[PDB]
Amino acid sequence: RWENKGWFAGRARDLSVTYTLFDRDATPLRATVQLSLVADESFVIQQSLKTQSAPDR
Amino acid sequence: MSTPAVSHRFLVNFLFNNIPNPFDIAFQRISGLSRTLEVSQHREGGENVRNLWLAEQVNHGSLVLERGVMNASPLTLQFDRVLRRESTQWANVVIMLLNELSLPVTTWTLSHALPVRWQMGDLDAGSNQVLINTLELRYQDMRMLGVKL
Repeated sequence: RWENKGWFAGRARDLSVTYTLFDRDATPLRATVQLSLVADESFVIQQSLKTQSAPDR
Repeated sequence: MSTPAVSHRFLVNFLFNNIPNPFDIAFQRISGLSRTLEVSQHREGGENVRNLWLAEQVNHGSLVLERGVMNASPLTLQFDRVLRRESTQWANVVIMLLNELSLPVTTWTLSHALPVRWQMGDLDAGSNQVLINTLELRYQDMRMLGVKL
């Protein structure tokens, strides 16, 4: 369970692939990816979590 | 086939520039001269099965000598000057094995050898041994000669 939900929304701040092995014709066949994302949730989910705390009654 | 060379007869000649006469000194335990070429391994992208060794720089070893504490020779008086920093003279050393008759079968011929270390043996009350001192030189180049290379 991510931050308080079952999913982690957001967009990709960063990405870096670093291929380390190859073949004779160099099909790569080893990757080592280094992702990095941000929070950025949708506006319908953020409004729904607000009405669940103090809905003005 | 001709007989291999044994390792218990050897002469050593020194030639300093302080000292006008070339002198010849008997040792017990000349250590042994190494000579490494210092390759380095490179890894190519698409090649996984062969190796690649690239030649760089020839490294020479060190001349470690051992003899007993005997009367003051022109070489122990010369290490005393260099290790007191009164001179920084270095010598051309010629080391050679001898066969059954007298003949030099191999010669090693070091250049610009510098005295760098003196090491005294142990003084022990029950010991039954000769006091051996250990001498050590760093040279610049090395050039082996002779018929038994």
